[PDB]
Amino acid sequence: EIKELLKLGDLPTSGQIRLYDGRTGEQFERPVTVGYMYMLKLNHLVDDKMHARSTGSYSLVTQQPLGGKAQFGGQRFGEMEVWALEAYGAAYTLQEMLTVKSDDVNGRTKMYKNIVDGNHQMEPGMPESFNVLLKEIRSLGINIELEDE
Amino acid sequence: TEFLKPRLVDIEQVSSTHAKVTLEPLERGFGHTLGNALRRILLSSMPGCAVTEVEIDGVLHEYSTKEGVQEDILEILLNLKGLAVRVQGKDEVILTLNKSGIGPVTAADITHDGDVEIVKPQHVICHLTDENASISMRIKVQRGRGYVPASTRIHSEEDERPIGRLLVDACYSPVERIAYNVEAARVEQRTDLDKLVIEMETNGTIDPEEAIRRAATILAEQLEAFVDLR
Amino acid sequence: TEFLKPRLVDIEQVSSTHAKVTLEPLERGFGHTLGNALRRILLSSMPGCAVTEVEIDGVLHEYSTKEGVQEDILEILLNLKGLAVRVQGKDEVILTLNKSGIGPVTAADITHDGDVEIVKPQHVICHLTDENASISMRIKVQRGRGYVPASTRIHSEEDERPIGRLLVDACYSPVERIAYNVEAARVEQRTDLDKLVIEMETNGTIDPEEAIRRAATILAEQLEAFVD
Amino acid sequence: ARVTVQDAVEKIGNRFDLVLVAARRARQMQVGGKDPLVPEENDKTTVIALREIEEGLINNQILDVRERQEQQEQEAAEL
Amino acid sequence: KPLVGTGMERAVAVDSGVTAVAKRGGVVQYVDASRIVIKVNEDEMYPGEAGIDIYNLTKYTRSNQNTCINQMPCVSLGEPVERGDVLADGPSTDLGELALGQNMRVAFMPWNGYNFEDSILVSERVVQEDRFTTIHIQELACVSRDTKLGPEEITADIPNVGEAALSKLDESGIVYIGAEVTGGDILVGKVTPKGETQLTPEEKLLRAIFGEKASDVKDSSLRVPNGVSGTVIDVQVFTRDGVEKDKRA
Amino acid sequence: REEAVVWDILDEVIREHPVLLNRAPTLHRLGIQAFEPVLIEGKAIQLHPLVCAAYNADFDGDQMAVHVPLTLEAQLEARALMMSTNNILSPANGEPIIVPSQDVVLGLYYMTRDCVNAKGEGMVLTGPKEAERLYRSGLASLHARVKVRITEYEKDANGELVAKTSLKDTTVGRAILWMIVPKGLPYSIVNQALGKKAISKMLNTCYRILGLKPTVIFADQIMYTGFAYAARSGASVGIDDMVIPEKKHEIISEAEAEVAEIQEQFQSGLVTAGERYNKVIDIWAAANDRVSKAMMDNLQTETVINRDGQEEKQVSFNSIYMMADSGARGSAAQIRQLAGMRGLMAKPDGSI
Amino acid sequence: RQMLRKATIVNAGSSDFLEGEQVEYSRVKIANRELEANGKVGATYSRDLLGITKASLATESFISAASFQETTRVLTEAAVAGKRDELRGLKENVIVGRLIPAGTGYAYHQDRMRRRAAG
Amino acid sequence: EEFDAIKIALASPDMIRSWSFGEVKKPETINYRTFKPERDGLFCARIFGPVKDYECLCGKYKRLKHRGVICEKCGVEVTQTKVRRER
Amino acid sequence: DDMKQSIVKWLFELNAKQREVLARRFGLLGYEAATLEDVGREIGLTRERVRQIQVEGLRRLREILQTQGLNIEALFL
Amino acid sequence: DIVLNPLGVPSRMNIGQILETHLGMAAKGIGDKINAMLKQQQEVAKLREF
Amino acid sequence: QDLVVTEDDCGTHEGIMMTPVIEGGDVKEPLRDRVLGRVTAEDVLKPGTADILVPRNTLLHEQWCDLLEENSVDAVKVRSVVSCDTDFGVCAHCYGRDLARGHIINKGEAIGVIAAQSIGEPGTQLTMRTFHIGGAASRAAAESSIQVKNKGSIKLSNVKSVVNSSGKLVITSRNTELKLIDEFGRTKESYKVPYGAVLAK
Ligand SMILES: Nc1nc2c(ncn2[C@H]2CC[C@@H](COP(=O)(O)OP(=O)(O)OP(=O)(O)O)O2)c(=O)[nH]1
Ligand SMILES: [Mg+2]
Ligand SMILES: [Mg+2]
Ligand SMILES: [Zn+2]
Repeated sequence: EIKELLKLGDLPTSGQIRLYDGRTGEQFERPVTVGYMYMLKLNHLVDDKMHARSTGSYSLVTQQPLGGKAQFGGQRFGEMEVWALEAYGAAYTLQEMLTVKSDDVNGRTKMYKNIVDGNHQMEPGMPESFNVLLKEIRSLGINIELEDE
Repeated sequence: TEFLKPRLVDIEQVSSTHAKVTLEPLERGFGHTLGNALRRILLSSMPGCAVTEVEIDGVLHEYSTKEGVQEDILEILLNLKGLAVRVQGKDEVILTLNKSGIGPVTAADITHDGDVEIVKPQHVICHLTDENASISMRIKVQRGRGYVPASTRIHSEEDERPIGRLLVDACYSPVERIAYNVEAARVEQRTDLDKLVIEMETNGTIDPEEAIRRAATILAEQLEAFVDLR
Repeated sequence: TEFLKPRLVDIEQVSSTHAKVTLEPLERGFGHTLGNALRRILLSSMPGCAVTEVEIDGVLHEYSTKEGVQEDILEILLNLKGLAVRVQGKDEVILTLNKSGIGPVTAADITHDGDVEIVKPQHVICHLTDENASISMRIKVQRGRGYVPASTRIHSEEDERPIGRLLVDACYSPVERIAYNVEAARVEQRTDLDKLVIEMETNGTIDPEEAIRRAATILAEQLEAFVD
Repeated sequence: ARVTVQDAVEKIGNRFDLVLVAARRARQMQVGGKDPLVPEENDKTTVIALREIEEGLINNQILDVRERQEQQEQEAAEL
Repeated sequence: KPLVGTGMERAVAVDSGVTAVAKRGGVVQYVDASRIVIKVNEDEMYPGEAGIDIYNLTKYTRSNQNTCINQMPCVSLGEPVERGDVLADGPSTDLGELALGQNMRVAFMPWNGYNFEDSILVSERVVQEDRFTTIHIQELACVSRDTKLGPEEITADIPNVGEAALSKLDESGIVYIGAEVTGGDILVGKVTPKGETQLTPEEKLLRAIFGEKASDVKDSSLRVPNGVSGTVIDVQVFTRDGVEKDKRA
Repeated sequence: REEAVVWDILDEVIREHPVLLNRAPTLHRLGIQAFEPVLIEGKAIQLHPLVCAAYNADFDGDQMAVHVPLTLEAQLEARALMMSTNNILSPANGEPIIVPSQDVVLGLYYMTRDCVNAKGEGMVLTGPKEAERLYRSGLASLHARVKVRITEYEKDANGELVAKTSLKDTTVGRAILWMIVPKGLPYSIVNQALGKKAISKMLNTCYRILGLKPTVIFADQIMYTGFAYAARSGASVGIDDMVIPEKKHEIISEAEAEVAEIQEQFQSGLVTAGERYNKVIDIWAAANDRVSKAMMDNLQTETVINRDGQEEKQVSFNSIYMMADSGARGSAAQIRQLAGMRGLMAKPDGSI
Repeated sequence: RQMLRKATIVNAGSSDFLEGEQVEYSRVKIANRELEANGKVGATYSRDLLGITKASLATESFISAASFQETTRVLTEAAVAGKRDELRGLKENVIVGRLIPAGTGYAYHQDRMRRRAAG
Repeated sequence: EEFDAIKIALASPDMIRSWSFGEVKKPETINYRTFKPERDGLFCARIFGPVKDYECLCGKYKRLKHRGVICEKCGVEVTQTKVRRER
Repeated sequence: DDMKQSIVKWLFELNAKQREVLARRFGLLGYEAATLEDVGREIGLTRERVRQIQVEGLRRLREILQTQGLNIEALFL
Repeated sequence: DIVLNPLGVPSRMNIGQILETHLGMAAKGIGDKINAMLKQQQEVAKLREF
Repeated sequence: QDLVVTEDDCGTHEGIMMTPVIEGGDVKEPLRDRVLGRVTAEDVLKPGTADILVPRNTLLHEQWCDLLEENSVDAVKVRSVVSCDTDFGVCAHCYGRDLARGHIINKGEAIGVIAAQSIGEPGTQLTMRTFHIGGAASRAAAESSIQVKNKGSIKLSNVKSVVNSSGKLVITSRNTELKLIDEFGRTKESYKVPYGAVLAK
C-alpha cells in the first residue's frame, strides 16, 4: 500500500533516492533511504544538565562539598571511582580526591592559595569525616585512640 | 593551455522567484567544480535585507496577546520574518505600519518609503477581528548576510536596551533553493564538453541574474588572495 | 558585505614532491568550497606531459615476453607511466631508447633531445638479464591534462590504430595525490572560522606552490564569463 | 612527550618512579626557578621534565648527585 | 501535526481537555487571541438564558515542568461549528489532532562520525525555521520575612548596587513587565536587617574609606539564577492584610 | 564579566593540562581516563569514539563527570598512567579495548571488499597514490580487481627495517588503506576484506611490532578513514534490504503439522509434559535454524553479477548483510528476527 | 590466593599456637623459617579455604572488616580484644585520607617502613 | 598528630569522664527568644564551647585578642567555634 | 589572606606617622583597637590631629587606588 | 533536515521507524503534488480528481 | 585490596600445570594463549629430552609462544600467583605480564583490585547487555549424537561400560571423556560422553 502511494507521488518504490554530498557535490555511491520521521525534542536539555564547580559551600557535619547543581555541588567520587585510581597507580590523584578536594578543611584553603600562587603542591591533612567517625564511636562508649609513632 | 571559457547563454525566468540558467560551453569536470562552489556561496553568503527589530505600541513583550487580534505577537513576528523587502540606498530603514478596522492586515498597509520596495504587498501579517481594534508598529529592516538569529544577536552588541524592542530571526539570505544539473553540450568537436543548468529559487529582493553575478564575484575575490600571495 | 579574505600563511615543503599548505583565515564553508574546487582542477585539469604510445621492436603486443628481460612488457609500460618528462617547446615528442648488456636500464639511456628534459634519469624501466639481449623502443610523450585512460581513448578516437603501437595510461597531471583538511582556526572572535590544510604530492616537474597558483588562476579565468 | 609518555617509561622503567622523578624535576623549575635543559617551547613543567627524562638528562640518581653538590656548596658558604 | 499518525491523535487531543471544545456549536460571533464567543444555534439553544457561549482561552501560562501552556484559536471569525468541534488548540495539538513534535526530512546514512552511536546530525535549517525552539516559563518568588532583628524591606534602595542594576527596578524595587534579564540582574530588591556587625579591622577601614555604611542592612535580593536568561512576562504581589501595600502592588 | 583577555589566559592554562573523564558505572579502571582538553563553544562534552568502548558510552544522553588533577604529581599520574593513549589494552584480557566499531568498521569493510569487474577491472597502478587518484577521479570503483605495486617494510633480525617491492593482486580500496598502514606490517593485513575482527588483530599486531605511538596514530587514522569512506558509501536501510526466504512457509507448515501430530499423540500415551515440551522445542529450534540458514544463503550471496561476459556468483552488497558480516552492528541473530523467523520466546521463569 | 589466606595449626612452636588457632599462612611461614634455623618446637599446619565474605572479615585489619559489612559486630569483637590496626591495607589508608601503599605511594610507603628501623 | 596505628577498647566509666567537659543535666536546648544555648543543656556553651569565634555567651570578651579567657560571669571559654565539633 | 597580606605591605609604603595610627587603632599590628582618645594619648597627638592623620591616610589609599584601583573600582556593581 | 545512523536500526529491531519514513515521504510526495497544483491555481475539478 | 606486587623475583620453582582447554571438539582456549605473558619454570624444554629450550626465569613473548606451537608442547608448568612464596604480596615473576601494558608487571601495582574489577565488570555488563538487546531465547538442546570432525582412533579415559544384547557398548560410567588422537599421538578433540550412551565403536 505504501509503495502504491509512493507511485502516486512519483517517488521510488524502494523509498531510496540518489543523494549528493553538500560538501563535494559528488553523488553517494548507493541509494539512501530518505523520508519523513516525526521527531520529538525531549525535556532533557543540555542547558539544564550542564554544571561545573571549582569551590563552593560545604556540608554541615561531614564538611564535604554539597551534591546537585541546585546546591552548586561537587560530583560524588564513589567507591567504584576510587577503585579505578587504586587499579591504576594514581595515589596522589586519590589522596587529592579524599582530602583537599573534600573534607580536609585546612588543606583545601591552603592548596587553593598555592594554586593561585602557582605552587601546585598538596600539603595534605586529616579528613573531617574521620574526626566525626571517631566522635560517633566514642559516643557509643568505645575508646578509639590514635596511637603515635 | 587551450583555455576554454564559458559564457552566460539562456536565462529562463519561470517566475520572479524561480529562474533556470543554462551555461555553456564548460570543459569536462568544471560543471561540478563551478556547480557546487556556486551553490555553497549562494546558500551561505548571499547578502539581503530582513526584519531585525519590531516595536508595537501597547506591547511590552512578544508573549503577550493584543485584543482584537487573532494571532499572538509571536505569530505576527514569524509573519514579518517572511516579509520580502528591498532597500535601495541605505543599510537600515524603519518602516511604519498603522492600520485599523476589520480585515487581513497586508504588507501594503506599511507606509511606502521612497527608496524601500515591498516585493509582496499582499503578504499577510495580522488578522483584525473587531472593527474598533487598531494596530501600530515600527518595523526595522537591516541589510546583512546569511542567517542571524535573535539569540545570537542577544549576546554580542547590546549597547542600548530600550524596554520596547523585540528581536526576531531575519533570514538575510534571499536564496531559498538551489540545484545545478550537468547536461551534455554536444559541442562541435568535443562530446565531453557539458552545460551547467542552475535552477535558483529566491524570495523577492535579489534578481536571479544579479545573484549569480554576485556569487561568482565573491569566489573570484577570494581567489585573488591565492593568485597574488604566491 | 563584511568580506573576509584568506591569505597564504605557511608552506611546509616536506619534499620537492610532498608539500603541506595551511591557509587562513577562511569563513565557514569556504574550507570545503575552495578545498574541493581546487582538488578537482589539480587532479583532472593540471596540464603536463606523459608517455602515450610505446613501440618496441620485436614486440607485436603488450602481453608477450622478450627473452633476456625479467619484466613482462606490461610491467615495463607501467614503469614508463612513472617516467617524469618536461617538453619545453613542442606538444608532442618521440624519444628513442636503445640499450644493451647486463644491467638495470635507466631513463638516462634515452637519447636526450635538446628541448626535452627527463626529470628522473635514474628511473628504472627494464632489467636486462643476459648480456646478448638488447632492447630498443620509441616512446611517445604527448602534452595533455588530467588522466586520459587507453580505454577512454579507443572509444573516442577511432582513426589510425595499427597493431604493435602499445597504448599505456598517460597521467598528464603532474599531481599524483591531493587531499584537503578543514581544521578549526580559533579566530579573534569567530570560532566558526576555519583553516584549509592542502597536502599536495607531485612528481617534481611542477612545483607545489606554482601548481596551486595555477589551479586558482584557471578557476578565476572561468569566472570571467560571469561579468563581475 | 607531548602525546605519549612511552619513551620516558623506557628510560627509567617503573611508571611509578617516572612520575616521582618528573614531579621532583617539575617542582625544581616551578619553585626554585631551575633553568630547563631543553628549550621551553611554551611547554608546561610537567612536559619539560618528561622531555628531559626521554633524552636521558634527568634521573633519580642524577638529581640526587646534583642535590648533594648544591647542598655541599651551601655548607661551604655557611662555614 | 504527525504525517504518519494512527487515528488516536484526535481522540487524545480532545479527551485531554487541553483543547477548548464547543459544547453548543452554532456560528462564531467573535474571535480574539484571548477569547472565543460563539452564538448558539436555536435547536440546542435553550429559551431561558441568553444563548451566547464564551470560551476564555488560557494565554502563555507556566506548567509544572516549566514548559509553556498556550491556547490559540482554531476557527476563523464567522465559522459554523457543531457540538464537539475543536474551537481552540492546546499546546501540543494541531487542528484537533495531537502534535507532540515535528516531522522532518530524514536520511539514513553515516556522516563523518557525527552520527556515531545514535548521535544526531541536524541541518541549520531546523534551527532557522525555529522548529524545536521551545518556550519555558519559570516562576521565581521573593519572600519578605520578619526576623528577630526586624522585618525585611523590599526597597529599590539596596546597599552596594550599580545604577545599571537599579535602572531595571521601578519605584517599589520590582522589575518592569517586558524587561529582558540575564543571570545576576536583580528582579526584586530585598534587604535584611543586620544586628550590630562587629567588623574585622580591614572592614572597619574599608567601610570608613567609601563611607558607604549603607545603614544596618544587608542584600538578600531575588536575582536571576546564573546562566538562565529571559523576558519578564508577569509579576504578582501577595501582601498581608495589616501591612501597608507597595506602590507597585 | 568574562572579559576577552580572560579567554586567552584560560586557553594558556588548559594547555598540556590533563582532565579526568568518568562515566557511571565505573566497573573497571578504564571507566576513568585522562585527556588533554580542547576548549569548545557549546555546553556538551565531546568524547573520542574509540574510547566509547571502555566507558560503554553511547551518545543517547549519557553524561560524564569531569575532574581536574591539581598537583604536579596528579597531572603526571594522569598523563603517564591514566592517559587514553597509554591505556589501550584491557587489563582483564590482553586484547586492545581501543577498537573501531559501527561506522568505522563499515567504512573499512566497504573499501576493502571486492566486486566483480566494476570500473577498471585488471588495471595496473604505480603505488596506492595512482589508485587513490583513480578512485577520486571516478575511473575506478573501490571494489575493482587490480594489480598495484606496494612496497612493504619488514623488520630484520636487528632494529633496522628492510624494504621489499612486489606486485600484489588486491583491490583499489585495499591499496589506498595501505597508505594508512605504518611501515613494518605486511600488505597481507589489508589484502583481505576487513571486518572488526580483522581490524582488532591489525592494531594488536601493530602494537607488538612497532609500539605504542605508531599504533596510537594508526588507530586515529583508521577511525578517520573509516568514517570518511562510510559516509562516501551512503550505506543505509530500506525495507527491501530485509529479504525473506521464498521457502519459509514450506519449512513452517512442515514443522507445524509435525508438532500437531505429537500433540495428538499426547492424548494417546507416549508423552509427559516434560517429554513433549522437549520434543516441540527441538522441532521449532531446528526449524528456526533452517529458516535462518535459508535467509542467510539467499542474502549473503545470491548476487547474480555478470562478469565481463558471463554470469558469476559473488557476495551480496545488500546493506544489512554488509552490516552483519563486517560486525559493524547487528548479528545474524538479530537479522533472523528481521528477515527470517523470530523464534521461540522464553518466559520470565526461563521456561520457553 | 586471597581465599587461601588463613591456616589452622596443630601443636605448639616457640610462639602461642597450641591446638587449632587459625593464623595467616604468611605469618606461620615466617615463624617456621626462624624455627627451622634455630629449632624449638616444630609446628604442623593445614591451609584453610575461606570463601570471599568470611576471608574479608578474617583480615587482621578491623577498619577493612568494618568498612566491608557487619560493622556493629566487627567493632564489638575488636573493642573487646583491644585490637590494634597498624594500617597496612589500601582501604585503611583511603579512610584516613593518606597515600595508598601501592602505585605512586609504594615508593613513599616503603621509605616510611625503613624510617621505622631508625628515626 | 602523624600516627602509626589505631586501637579500639572498651570505655571505662572514668575514661568517658576524661573526654567530657561537663555533665549535661538538663534537656534544655536553646532559649526560644535569644536563640542561644541554655545553662547546662544539650547545647550548653559552658560545656561544648562558644557559638561564635573568640566570643563568650554574655558578650563581655570579643576579638582574637581574648584567647582561652573563660568568662567568669557566663562561664564560656573564648576560643574558636570549631571546638564545639570536638568537645 | 590577599587583603591582610597587602595591608602589611601597604603599611610599609606610605608614612610611618600615619601607618602607626591606623595599625594601633584598627589593631592590625597592635592588639586592642584603641579608640580616638587612646590613640591620641599614646602618640601624644590631639583630637584634631586624629582627623588630620585620618584624612592624610585616605589620600595615601587614593594613590594605591589610581595605581591598582582596578580592584577597588570593581566594588561598584 | 536530519541524518540518522543506519546502524541504530537492525540492532534495535525497531523497523517501525523505517516504515514511518517510507510512508512519511509518500505522504509528503502527495503534499508536494498538491502544493504544485495550488501554486499553479489549476482547476477545482482536477484537484478533486487527484 | 591488599594484594600488591611487592618483590621482583621470590625465586620459586613451584607452579600449577596448565593444560590446553580442549572441550567440545574445537579447542575452546589454546594452551599458547593460556601461557602467553606468563613466566615459565622447571626448565620446560621440547619433547626430546637432551637439551633445554626455555629457561626457568623468562618472559613468554609472542615469539617464544610461536616456537612452542611448532614443537607442539602440550603441558607447561608456569609460575603462578597462588604458588608464590612472597609474604604480604606477590612477585612480578609469579604474576607475569601486566596485560594492560603488554610487558612485565611493575612492582607496586595494585593487582588484587584489577583482578576483582576485571572478574566483576563482565558480569555487571552482561546483565544489562544481553537482556535489553534480546527478546527471545535462541538455545539449542540437540546434544544427542557425538559426530567426530577429523579421522582418528577413539580414546576413552575414565569409563566402565557393559555390552548389551544389540552388540553395542552401553556406557555406565558417570565421568566419561572420549578423545580424538591423530597419528603422532596428541590430544586434539574432546567429547563428554554421558551415562546411558550407546557407543558405535
Ligand atoms: N549500572 C547500570 N548501568 C547501566 C544501567 N542502564 C544503563 N547502564 C550503562 C551500562 C550500559 C550503558 C548503555 O545502556 P544501553 O541500554 O544503551 O545499552 P548498550 O549496551 O549501549 O546497548 P545498545 O546497543 O542496545 O544501545 O549504560 C543501569 O540500570 N545500571
Ligand atoms: Mg543505548
Ligand atoms: Mg545509554
Ligand atoms: Zn561572658
